[PDB]
Amino acid sequence: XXNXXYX
Ligand SMILES: *[C@@H]1O[C@H](CO)[C@@H](O)[C@H](O)[C@H]1O[C@H]1C[C@](C)(N)[C@H](O)[C@H](C)O1
Ligand SMILES: [Cl-]
Repeated sequence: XXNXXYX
């Protein structure tokens, strides 16, 4: 991924 979250 690379982005983060949290969803
Ligand atoms: C998400 O990124 C932050 C900042 O770099 C780290 O401090 C954190 O430890 C990291 O969270 C981990 C734990 C989690 C949420 N279970 C996932 O595995 C993520 C990808 O990594
Ligand atoms: Cl991500």
